[PDB]
Amino acid sequence: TMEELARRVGRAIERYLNGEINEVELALAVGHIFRDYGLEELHEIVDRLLAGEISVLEMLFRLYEAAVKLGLDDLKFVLLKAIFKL
Amino acid sequence: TMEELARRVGRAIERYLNGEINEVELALAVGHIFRDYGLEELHEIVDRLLAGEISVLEMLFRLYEAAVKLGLDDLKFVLLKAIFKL
Amino acid sequence: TMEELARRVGRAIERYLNGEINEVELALAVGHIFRDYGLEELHEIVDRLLAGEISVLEMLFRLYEAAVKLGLDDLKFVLLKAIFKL
Ligand SMILES: [Zn+2]
Ligand SMILES: [Zn+2]
Ligand SMILES: [Zn+2]
Repeated sequence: TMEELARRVGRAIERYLNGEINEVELALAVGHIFRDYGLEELHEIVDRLLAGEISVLEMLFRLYEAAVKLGLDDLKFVLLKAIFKL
Repeated sequence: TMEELARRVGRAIERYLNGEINEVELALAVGHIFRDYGLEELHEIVDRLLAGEISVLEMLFRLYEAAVKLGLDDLKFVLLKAIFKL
Repeated sequence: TMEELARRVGRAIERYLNGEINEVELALAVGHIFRDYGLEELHEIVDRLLAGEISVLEMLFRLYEAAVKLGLDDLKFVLLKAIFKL
């Protein structure tokens, strides 16, 4: 469900923010999570992060905009809390 | 082939045990290997490891239980040896 | 487009050579890039790197041969520069 998606993305971002995983690990993990649920635009945003064209804050902003366009309410709160933590 | 799958999974786990790769790298690599061979339940178990809901030992235990119902004998030996190393 | 593919592969190899990512991260990233563009032989070569049967130089060599067979010209230049940087 979309609750487990939000929980997993929030957990991955939490491990990134505590220093347990680095930027490439975060990119790979979050892109895999997004691909496993069928959301490809978010996967493209994480692909842009993985390449290096954007940073974590930019990726979070574009992910929040895409979630707004997709109506993923549980993921919007996770992304906003992550944005304010950075 | 199933022997090559067992060889690659064993090599990845041996890399993790020595200290060459960490938990996230091992999760991503083993999930990729399992997805490349069409074993989806094993992929879900490695996904739970990547999320953070289980550890390496628990993942090995559930992987062995799932490989028992699949008839992957070489993978069973690989997982048993990896379990006893831990 | 094949220009974006070559750009991303060159960028990933450049991060590897600068030392900001390691061998497993490079393998995962380059395999993901190759799979996202529908090139499977390149993906198999990167998979062989991921397991540990070949190193980065050998992978770059076989990737160059595969790109010669596929007629991808920008990838050839990227791989040649990466080979000579090693
Ligand atoms: Zn991708
Ligand atoms: Zn998965
Ligand atoms: Zn693969």
